[PDB]
Amino acid sequence: HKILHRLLQ
Amino acid sequence: HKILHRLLQ
Amino acid sequence: MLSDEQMQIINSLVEAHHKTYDDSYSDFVRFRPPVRRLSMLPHLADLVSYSIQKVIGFAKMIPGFRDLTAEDQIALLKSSAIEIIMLRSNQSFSLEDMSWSCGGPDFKYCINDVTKAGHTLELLEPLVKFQVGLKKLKLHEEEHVLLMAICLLSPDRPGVQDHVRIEALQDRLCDVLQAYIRIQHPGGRLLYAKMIQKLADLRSLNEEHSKQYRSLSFQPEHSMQLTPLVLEVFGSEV
Amino acid sequence: MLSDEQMQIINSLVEAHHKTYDDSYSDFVRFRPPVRRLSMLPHLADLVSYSIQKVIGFAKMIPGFRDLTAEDQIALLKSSAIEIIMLRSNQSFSLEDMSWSCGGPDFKYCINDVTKAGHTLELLEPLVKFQVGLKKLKLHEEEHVLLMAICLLSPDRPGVQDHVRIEALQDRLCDVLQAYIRIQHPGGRLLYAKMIQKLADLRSLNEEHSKQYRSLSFQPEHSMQLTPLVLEVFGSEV
Ligand SMILES: C=C1/C(=C\C=C(/CCCCCCC)c2cccc(CCCCCC(C)(C)O)c2)C[C@@H](O)C[C@@H]1O
Ligand SMILES: C=C1/C(=C\C=C(/CCCCCCC)c2cccc(CCCCCC(C)(C)O)c2)C[C@@H](O)C[C@@H]1O
Repeated sequence: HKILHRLLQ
Repeated sequence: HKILHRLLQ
Repeated sequence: MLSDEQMQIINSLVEAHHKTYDDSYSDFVRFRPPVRRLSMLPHLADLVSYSIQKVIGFAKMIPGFRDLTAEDQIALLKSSAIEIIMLRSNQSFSLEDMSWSCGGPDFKYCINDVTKAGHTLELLEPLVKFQVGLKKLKLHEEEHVLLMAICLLSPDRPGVQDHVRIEALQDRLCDVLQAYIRIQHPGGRLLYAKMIQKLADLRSLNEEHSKQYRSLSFQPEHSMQLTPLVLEVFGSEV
Repeated sequence: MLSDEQMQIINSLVEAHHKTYDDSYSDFVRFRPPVRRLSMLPHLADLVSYSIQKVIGFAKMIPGFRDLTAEDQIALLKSSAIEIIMLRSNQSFSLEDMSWSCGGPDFKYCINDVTKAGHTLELLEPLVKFQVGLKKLKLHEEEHVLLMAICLLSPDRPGVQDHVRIEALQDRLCDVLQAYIRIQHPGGRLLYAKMIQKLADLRSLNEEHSKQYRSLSFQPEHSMQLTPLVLEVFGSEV
């Protein structure tokens, strides 16, 4: 979940 | 390489 | 009458919604254009991808969500994503033409468009029925925002770990909604129940989408049209 | 003078190129629009993704490529992909404005556009220099098609297994090119060598792109803008 982690700061 | 396989028939 | 904490919770949610929903749909020109096999899939994928980002932005501001583990934030975001998208889309849904109107001739979306996007009437028929049901509730901006935040903090989702802290945040928001309708919504005597029942509908709608998505995602010629975010949000990775 | 087999090889390649390159760039309206941080990345990703599909279509028709293992076809496609894209793009490259002109105001691509797409002058300066060098060779449609097929069948790539059968197909195509320039290209006395040297340039260009792509792909906010095909073609999976 690389994208989801970045997006959640 | 799922996409590449499909595309190569 | 409503308390300061209950009021601050409404304010932040309403502000979060305002920051993450554009009523001009001006960003829609940036997506792969709609085309009228599966001609509407590129546009739908771009549209759904854009909306996931907006749901994350909104989520980050739901009081208490930022305090959960990254694991629980992802668990809740993944499982509720499509339901929030269905909820938020009601704002563009119109009873006059039974469509999501987001712009000119191009962004006026009827149910036949979603057929050309890899989904069937089995998902679309209850979706339109749910859209009409929800609109008819003539929700206040506060009720609509709260229902999205209630939906997002449902403990009963696959992957959730702290289903006692999530249930807590959800009950705190449920109390906010229940009090808002009593104190601030005339003729709202039945609304809260009607709203809670819309959450049950969303689980059926969510289920049908998941099946239809697995079918679409299993075909590389179709999954290649999706976006890395859509792929990650709706994918099975644990 | 050229033999029937050598002639049939040229015909199929020229026909394959014709089937996989549109001189009207009419499909460019289907991509995420160009915008002038990394505003040009969505369009570039859509453009590169579209071109990979076209390179696969062309490849499938290179005589002998279809007979290789799926593993070797993928190995060669992955490692040569960017070089074929660089080769094929020469057709839209213009000496008059030092740009790839693919349409109206929108699809006229200068080097500053690729800067707004996550790449640096370190890749772009030798690319433009290579583009001008290649154009100046005033290649025949047959030479350009053959050079792409030579590039694609290079045995010296990471992942290749049958580097004796690939070297064989490449030499057979090299003989076709060498004979074509002698028999059919007046003043081509030095061209073949000049063409072979463009393959060495492409390895440097390929190398620089790989580094710049790893930098872009390592940042989730940037990799989310790519397409599943781009991600898979340029990714490290074995
Ligand atoms: C996404 C939004 C809008 C409309 C939403 C809508 C209606 C969309 C109609 C437009 C269709 C274009 C082809 C919709 C909502 C939920 C489910 C569905 C159907 C399945 C979508 C999932 C796709 C996926 C992941 C590839 O399986 C459509 C439009 C605005 O209200 C903004 C809002 O965020
Ligand atoms: C792709 C094509 C065209 C232009 C190509 C070009 C010139 C493109 C100029 C347009 C730039 C738009 C932002 C180009 C070629 C090779 C490398 C590069 C730079 C790096 C691209 C890789 C991107 C990636 C995978 C995200 O790292 C550009 C345009 C036509 O000639 C068709 C042809 O297939």
